[PDB]
Amino acid sequence: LTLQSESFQHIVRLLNTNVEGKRKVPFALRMVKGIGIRFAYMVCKKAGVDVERRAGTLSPEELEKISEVIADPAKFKIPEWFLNRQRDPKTGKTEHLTSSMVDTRLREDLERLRKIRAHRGVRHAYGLRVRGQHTCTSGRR
Amino acid sequence: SAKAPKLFNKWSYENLQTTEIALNDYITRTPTYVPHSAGRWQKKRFRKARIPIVERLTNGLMFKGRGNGKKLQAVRLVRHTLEIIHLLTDQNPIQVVIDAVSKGAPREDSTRVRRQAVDVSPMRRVNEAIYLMCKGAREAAFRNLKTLPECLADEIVNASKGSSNSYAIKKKDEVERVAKANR
Amino acid sequence: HTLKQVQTFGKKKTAIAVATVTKAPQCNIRINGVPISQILPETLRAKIMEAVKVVGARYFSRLRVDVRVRGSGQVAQAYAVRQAIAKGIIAYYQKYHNEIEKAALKDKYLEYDKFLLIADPRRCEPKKWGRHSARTRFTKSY
Amino acid sequence: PGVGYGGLSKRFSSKKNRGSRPEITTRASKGLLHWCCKSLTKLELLEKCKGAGHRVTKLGRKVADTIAFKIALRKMG
Amino acid sequence: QAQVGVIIKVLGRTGSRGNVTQVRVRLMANRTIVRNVKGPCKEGDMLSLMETEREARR
Amino acid sequence: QRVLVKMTSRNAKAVERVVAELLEHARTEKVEVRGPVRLPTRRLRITTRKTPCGNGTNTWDTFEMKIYKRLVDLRASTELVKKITSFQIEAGVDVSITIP
Amino acid sequence: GKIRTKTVKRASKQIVEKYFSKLNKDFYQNKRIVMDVTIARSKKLKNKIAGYATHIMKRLARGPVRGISL
Amino acid sequence: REALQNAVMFDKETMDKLMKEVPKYKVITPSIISDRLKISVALAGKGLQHLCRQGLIRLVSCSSKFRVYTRAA
RNA sequence: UUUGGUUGAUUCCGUCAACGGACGAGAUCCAAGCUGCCCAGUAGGUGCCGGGAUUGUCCACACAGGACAGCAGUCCUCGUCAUCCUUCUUUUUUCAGGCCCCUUCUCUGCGGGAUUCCUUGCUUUUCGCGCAAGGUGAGAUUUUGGGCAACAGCAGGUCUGUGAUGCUCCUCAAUGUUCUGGGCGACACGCGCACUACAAUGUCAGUGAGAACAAGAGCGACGCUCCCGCUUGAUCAAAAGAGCGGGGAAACCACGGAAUCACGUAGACCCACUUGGGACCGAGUAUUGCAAUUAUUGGUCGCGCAACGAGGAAUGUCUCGUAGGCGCAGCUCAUCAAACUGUGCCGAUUACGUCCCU
Ligand SMILES: [K+]
Ligand SMILES: [K+]
Ligand SMILES: [K+]
Ligand SMILES: [K+]
Ligand SMILES: [K+]
Ligand SMILES: [Mg+2]
Ligand SMILES: [Mg+2]
Ligand SMILES: [Mg+2]
Ligand SMILES: [Mg+2]
Ligand SMILES: [Mg+2]
Ligand SMILES: [Mg+2]
Ligand SMILES: [Mg+2]
Ligand SMILES: [Mg+2]
Ligand code: NA
Ligand code: NA
Repeated sequence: LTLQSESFQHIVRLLNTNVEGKRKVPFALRMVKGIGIRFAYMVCKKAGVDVERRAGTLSPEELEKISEVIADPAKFKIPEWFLNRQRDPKTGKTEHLTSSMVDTRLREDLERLRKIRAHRGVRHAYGLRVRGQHTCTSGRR
Repeated sequence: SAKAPKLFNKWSYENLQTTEIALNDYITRTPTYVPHSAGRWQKKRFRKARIPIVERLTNGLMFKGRGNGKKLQAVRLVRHTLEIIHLLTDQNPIQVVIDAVSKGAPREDSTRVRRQAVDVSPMRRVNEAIYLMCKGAREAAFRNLKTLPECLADEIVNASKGSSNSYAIKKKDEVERVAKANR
Repeated sequence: HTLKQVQTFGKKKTAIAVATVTKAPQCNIRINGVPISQILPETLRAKIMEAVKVVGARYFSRLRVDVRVRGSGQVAQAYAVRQAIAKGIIAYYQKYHNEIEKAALKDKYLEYDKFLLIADPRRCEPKKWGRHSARTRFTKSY
Repeated sequence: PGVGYGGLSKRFSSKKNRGSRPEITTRASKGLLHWCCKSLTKLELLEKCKGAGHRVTKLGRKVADTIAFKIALRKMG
Repeated sequence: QAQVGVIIKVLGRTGSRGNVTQVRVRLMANRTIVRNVKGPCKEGDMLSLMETEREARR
Repeated sequence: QRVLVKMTSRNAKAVERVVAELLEHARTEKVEVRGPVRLPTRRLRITTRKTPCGNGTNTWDTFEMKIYKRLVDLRASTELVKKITSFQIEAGVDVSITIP
Repeated sequence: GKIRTKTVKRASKQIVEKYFSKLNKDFYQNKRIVMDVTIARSKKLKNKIAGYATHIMKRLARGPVRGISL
Repeated sequence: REALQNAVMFDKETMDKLMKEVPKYKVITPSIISDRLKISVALAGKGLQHLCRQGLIRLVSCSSKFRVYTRAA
């Protein structure tokens, strides 16, 4: 019920993504690739940001705090079973991918399977379903 | 001792009249406490005319597939509607409902027999008034900021006043105009 | 000092409500252990309270009413409780009172709602093969 | 009295949305209710029945009824 | 405006589909007409006729 | 509760005659009996398609089996129970004796 | 409909012929007599037979009936 | 028909409108207020509760989802 | 065996070159709704005694706090004897229960109950057979739902049910039989039937009360083998794993805490392909199985920028505890239900007609 200030920004630039300022903080962070609804609530809790504020009226100090949590979730006591990319097939490390590293890593996975000519790699290259679905009547593009 | 029932313990049935004498025998004003009776009103042909008038309005609010069978929710929607009606008109809400029902359906209609103009029985006039008012409110509240109880209150108040902003009144004029121009 | 007590029942769909009415220091109505005026849906509280307001509270002066309900959904259970209380006050006036007062109470109940004293006989209809329900048939294609 | 974790999981259940499939009823997780009963036991408001299950102690019954009298007196300031 | 009349006698269903009924109605100075009615009706009902210059074929 | 006699059958008339005549033997000796108890009757159901090949309108058959159970309680000495229940049983009735 | 079949009508005529005395115009007393002197199995049939017999007794009290011949 | 374009926080112009002109209406509802002043329905509900606490309007009908107010007068 | 009235009815009345008979319809059978005997240590109840908990001269009355029973302190002196709640497992004189009595509610094998019975009005001149509205009633018209169902047929289906079967084909590198591995599902497209949606009469997160039908254990590995509960795992996710027990099923699960539902929750969101919708896809895990790749299944975090904002011509089902909506059990089953067979819960609008289309 407080008055809107001059510094309210309708567009918030965060992790190379345009985030709407009219949304609540957990549901504005979800616009970043790699952050869902469940992950966005945990990031706000660990960063000390109240979840009942709007995405605008977020000071630069709070934005740097949110970026630190996203970069290194394990430092802030986020369990390993809560992250995507839990055991990299190439490096064996547990991380969390965000902000177009999701797309780069997905592209690498497809090329890895195609190089050794696995069945899943073959079906990806042909543009077909890969999870055992029937294709007689489903797709119909 | 026992006092007369009041609807939602707030509105009395003491002074209620039907100006339209044609529909007097088909609008039922027996006092009740709540619009919920769970009776067998469809066993005989004309038995449904004795359902209390507010309960007839409640029964018309559970129509679509997602609304079918939800009587308790419809009772809550009607309860808030009556409070808005009382504030808008400063009269007894039950009286305003009766006036809307008595003025919301056409008296002349056209039937395929070339089409011919015929007259409408009192039972159908009461049935059609409730049907048209509920449909007008349901369609107005879809994909809208306004809530359902406000749409129903506005529809009922306009119909009682005879205004053309009501969905029921606009439909009534068009049907009667066609019947006149027909024959 | 002798105990005055009766026991009646009411039914609706598959719900059975048993009410015991006894002479007590003060009137008290409890349904499944929670007092009336605490029944959360006010619509259903008004339905059950009809068994008292229709005849008047001066007939329930010093009577304790304890009701146990088992067997169906919430709405059908409220209509069973409503019937058990109304029949309980009639039974308590048939015995320990005379016929003139019992007849006066009964006619007030009957002129308001028949189902306060007479059970509704409707029940679910069985399902038959080749139908999705009691009456809905399978879709034809041509 | 005498209810266990499996009985409590029945009390706190709900319905689960499964996408393009029909919905289904799902019970609450037993592990969390095990934690909640452990917290109440440390406060000494709960105890284990001789046969099976849990029940309130004399202190637990006293605490619950003390709160109820507060609400009846409208001391919810 | 409209005039009120009382149904005295129901004559029968009319039309191929049987959705119209023919009745005899008395006006409110002892004038009797025959009209076509849409909807369920019985003896003693009241109608609001827009004109009374009219008659239904039998 | 010294001896419990449980009788079960698919024939209603047969199970009633066995119970009635067992009560006759107990009364003729004057041994106390807790009256016969009619336990709930059970129906076994099987529904199958009528056709052997799967052609035509999908019609079904419903088959049912009813099982009747009766319980009689006796409070009598050891050798007295065998004398009471020594009689022969009709066909299709199963009698069991249990000591709780 | 509530038409009485020929099996009901034939039995009622036989009963009135044989037991005209001790029958009256009350369904409930006539029903007790019918159950006493009838061998059939259906209870529904016996109710219908007693009903039509009571109908005949009412007709006989005002004039002769073509099929009775007392 | 374009977009509603409703604000999510109060401004100096709309706050004074809420304190001065809203307490004059006969029927007050969050959806009604959200239309006269271009604000979200959630923000309107919080503002009306603030007015009720101040004593300028009185609650008429209350439920978990629907609230109806009117001028205190 | 026609015609005239009547009935769902070749159902009845009357008439009659026909008279007597058989089937089918009706009756019989199963289930539901109201009741009589009988009945319980596997169903339940009052009454005392014991044990445990709250307990108020007045005032005080949620932060913004209302409407709705009881009242010996009111009313116009009469009327009150006595404040409420629990006692599951368990078996013990306390590890908290013990006693004496009853059959309203539950269980069910034979029975009762309904008949156009009563009234009024219609009904081929009368009559007769009947009809409509009301009454009596738990129930008022085939009581309500099923099951059974004649005589004539169809080149309808099944030789993929059988140690049902005629001719005919193969028959020791076999069309017999078994083992290993594939396929039955493969995808530019056309069609039938379902499930999920397009949001505010909503989505998400909490709190409250609350059903019925049912099911369950002896080859290959010393009993066991099926279905469950209580603890523990636990000084830290789900999913697991492990101890201790119960049930042959009115004795366990179980006082069977289903989902629609409700909440004055002073909850979050606010008309946007948006916290609507969840297709598609990536990465880690546990379980079933001799074997999981062409993902068996469950659970976790990501993707949501996939359509979809109510659907042209055409078209399906349905008249009362029904339509629609909501879940649950059985079945198939080592592991899998968007299917079918049943069951309960919430619960309407319209008609009580006609021969216009079929
Ligand atoms: K089909
Ligand atoms: K052959
Ligand atoms: K296939
Ligand atoms: K096809
Ligand atoms: K199938
Ligand atoms: Mg879904
Ligand atoms: Mg669904
Ligand atoms: Mg011939
Ligand atoms: Mg006919
Ligand atoms: Mg969603
Ligand atoms: Mg998940
Ligand atoms: Mg997922
Ligand atoms: Mg989205
Ligand atoms: Na298809
Ligand atoms: Na949904």
